[PDB]
Amino acid sequence: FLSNNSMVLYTDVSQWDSSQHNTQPFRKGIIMGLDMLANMTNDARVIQTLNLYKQTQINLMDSYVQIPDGNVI
Amino acid sequence: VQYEILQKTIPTFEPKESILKKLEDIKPEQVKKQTKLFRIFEPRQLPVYRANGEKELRNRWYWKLKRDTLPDGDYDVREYFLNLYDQVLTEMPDYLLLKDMAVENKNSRDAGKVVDSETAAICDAIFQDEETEGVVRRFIAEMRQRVQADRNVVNYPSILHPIDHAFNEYFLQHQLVEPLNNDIIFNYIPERIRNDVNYILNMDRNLPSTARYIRPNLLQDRLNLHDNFESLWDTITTSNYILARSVVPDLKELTGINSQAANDCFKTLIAAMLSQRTMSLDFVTTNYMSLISGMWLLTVVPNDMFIRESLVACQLAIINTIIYPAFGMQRMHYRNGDPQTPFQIAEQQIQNFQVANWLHFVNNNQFRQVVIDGVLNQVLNDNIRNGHVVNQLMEALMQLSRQQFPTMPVDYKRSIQRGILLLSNRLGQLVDLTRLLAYNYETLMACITMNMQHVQTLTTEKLQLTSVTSLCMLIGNATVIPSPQTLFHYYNVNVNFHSNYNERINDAVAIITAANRLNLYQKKMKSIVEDFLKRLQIFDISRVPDDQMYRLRDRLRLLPVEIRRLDIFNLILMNMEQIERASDKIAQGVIIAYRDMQLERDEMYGYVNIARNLDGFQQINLEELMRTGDYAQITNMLLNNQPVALVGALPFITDSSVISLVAKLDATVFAQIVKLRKVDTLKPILYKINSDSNDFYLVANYDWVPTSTTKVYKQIPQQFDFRASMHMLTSNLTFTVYSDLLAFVSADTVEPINAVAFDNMRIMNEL
Amino acid sequence: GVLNQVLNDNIRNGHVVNQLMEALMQLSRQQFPTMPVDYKRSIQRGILLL
Amino acid sequence: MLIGNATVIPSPQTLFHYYNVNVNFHSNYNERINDAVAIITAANRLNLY
Repeated sequence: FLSNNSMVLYTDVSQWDSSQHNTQPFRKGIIMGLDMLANMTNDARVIQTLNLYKQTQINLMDSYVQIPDGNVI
Repeated sequence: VQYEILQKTIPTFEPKESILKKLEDIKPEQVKKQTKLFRIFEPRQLPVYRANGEKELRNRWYWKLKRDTLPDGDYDVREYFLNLYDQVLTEMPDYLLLKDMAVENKNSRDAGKVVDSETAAICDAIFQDEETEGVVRRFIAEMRQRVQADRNVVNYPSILHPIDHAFNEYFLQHQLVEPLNNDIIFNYIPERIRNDVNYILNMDRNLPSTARYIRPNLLQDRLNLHDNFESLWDTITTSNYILARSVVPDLKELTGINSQAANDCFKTLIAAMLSQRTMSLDFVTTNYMSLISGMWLLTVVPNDMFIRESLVACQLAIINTIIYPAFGMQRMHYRNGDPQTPFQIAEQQIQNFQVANWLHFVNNNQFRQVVIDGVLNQVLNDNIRNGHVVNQLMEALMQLSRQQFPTMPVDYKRSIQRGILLLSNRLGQLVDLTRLLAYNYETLMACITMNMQHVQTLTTEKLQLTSVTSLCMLIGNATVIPSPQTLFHYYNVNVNFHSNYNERINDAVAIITAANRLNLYQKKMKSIVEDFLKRLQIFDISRVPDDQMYRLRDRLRLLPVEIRRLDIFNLILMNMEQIERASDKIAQGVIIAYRDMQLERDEMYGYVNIARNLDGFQQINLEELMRTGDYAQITNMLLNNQPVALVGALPFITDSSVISLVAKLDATVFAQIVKLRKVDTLKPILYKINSDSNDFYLVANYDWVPTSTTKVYKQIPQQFDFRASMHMLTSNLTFTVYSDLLAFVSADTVEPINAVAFDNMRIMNEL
Repeated sequence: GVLNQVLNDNIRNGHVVNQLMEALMQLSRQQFPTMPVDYKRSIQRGILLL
Repeated sequence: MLIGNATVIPSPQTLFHYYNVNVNFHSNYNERINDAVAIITAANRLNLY
């Protein structure tokens, strides 16, 4: 799809891990999708697995990081 | 051991999240049982002042409102009455027994009971007053509870205002409970299931006539959601489809001839045909058996039940690799958007009785829309139900096996002929399968209340023909019939959803027809519809737009209101003005006659500046002036001292002085209106004068009737008649109310080998 | 004393769009005979949107 | 596809702004025309070539 009619925008996004758009909305979007999918099935192990994946996203929404430095952490 | 801490104020992005349920988890309803009797008025001692203004040695009881909270401005007053109507509907009971709320009168002759705690409080207070006649004490001694147990009826005394009596009496005479007997336990179940001899039913109870039951409102779709609400229809359709998948039994005992797809197809077909959800096909052309079982599929399932391009591809493939190459024809020259599917054109191109009659049947296979027992039904041909269609199919395949392929090689013959023999060696099993699907489908159709419309959906379910082949190739001499618990569960669930649907429709219709019969013009009829969808706990209300809500409103306007809500609203219509004439915080207008008019004598005030007829002077509406600020009229009329009236809800203050009368203050209030145009800082004065006014010696000695400009248009309280305000509320005595109605019925199935279909003939018999 | 470019007075009130949507509903209710089906259902529903 | 239930009209302050601006533009236009015309005509009547 290259010619003198079109263009291409290419972009490095490797620093976009601490960004403000990969926090809360991302997790809550996936959580919402899991709610829809949970209401789109009737068996119970599947609902458990999906609810666990959801809860994983809940717990990962607030996350701390061990790093020592000498004596204190 | 040691730690360090850092934090970071992350923003808090909150979606709306649209809290959902599924149909099996929708709880039915919670009945409103009544609390205290919903009073709006109560008595109260006030002083009284004889004509000439001075005071008695006696007091008097007047009706006054509970909770004077009414606003300023007619729009906010009509909001108040809408909220009041909401309160009544929130308090409207389904059933109520008076004995639960009754209490004992401490002053009755026969040591009897009465209806409510506040009634007895009032009775005791009026009994202990010094300045009450003996006749009301006699009355209090005679008022007691009466019972007639031959009819299971009670009559209790009450003391409450006639509007209050109207509301409570409407609740009594229109409480929706009906006598319950075992015939009704039966007749709540569908006819077709009772007339089906593959289920046996009993119960272990003999209910009395003292039992009761609430009847659901299973009226059909007033809104026609199949007509141009296709998103909601796809949602509802999927949300019933999934419920249908929950109740189909799991099945009992060469590419992809596994289990788990037989179940998938058996579940998918039935749930689609019950939900009326279209389904699309995916199939790899290297597998010809997929097509050969899709033949059977397209026969026994209609074609308008599928989405067009899927069966177009399947039929086109089937033609161009089984039929036209066998009789030695061209492949085809088929257009993408040809208005005929390939079987239709092939119905007429061939010359062979078996295949042509087959294709005729297939092309003209379609549902039959018939209204039975109130509900619509998509009934099959009555040649599909009794499995005979497979005989047409197998005759066609036998008359294809006997053909040579003049155009195509012998290996291809071997593949095709081998496949169709794999399906021809399953004649009995396929006939039995078709009978079984038809039976389970109709039997589950019987446990439906909402009519089942035929309109294609936005979205499909992927059906794999490999799964169809799995079904057709893995079945024998073991029958699955739905367990009665699944049937009763499915029926109660459809009932609960349907009754929720109708009752919430009735809610929204009531509020809408109220709001259009009250000129609530700034109000936006969106949140009501949002509430309507929120209480239906399956939709995504945060992502339905506004136009769809408003079209739903446009349909909702044209509907009749149910009887309860319409009657309550008629009461509120006829008595809203009377409720508003009370509430002595705000007055209903003000006259301005630049002339020294007289004050009227009353006996809860003394001399007041009150008007109650409004004849003569012309009236300005104030909401029209608040909407469209054009103060030229009021300003010109005020500057030039022209008499006028101002109609609209307005506060006031009660100036109980006398020196503020001769000083003529109540005309001073209007000179601000020219400086600041906003008529909101407007509070007339009400000149109540009596023996409790610090300067009444003037009115006593000098013998002057008081006179004042700028009277107020207002009505007085209504005197409290203890005799005439007493009423007798009638009701039943000691019934019981049951909700989960199918708990008294125990149910079981015949042995699955010993089943039987509509034709009175054993299904799953051919070997 | 100023020239002005005014409208047809069925636009100053919104009434002509009723005729537009009646026409568009008719186009929705019609097939597109030569056309394929996915692009057809998509156009019909896109018209019914407006 | 994104509209409903919000009437927006010009504030009177905005109307007065937009009228004063159009007035000023028109008045400036005619006045500079008159000045330019007068100076041109005076250059052609006083034989300034």
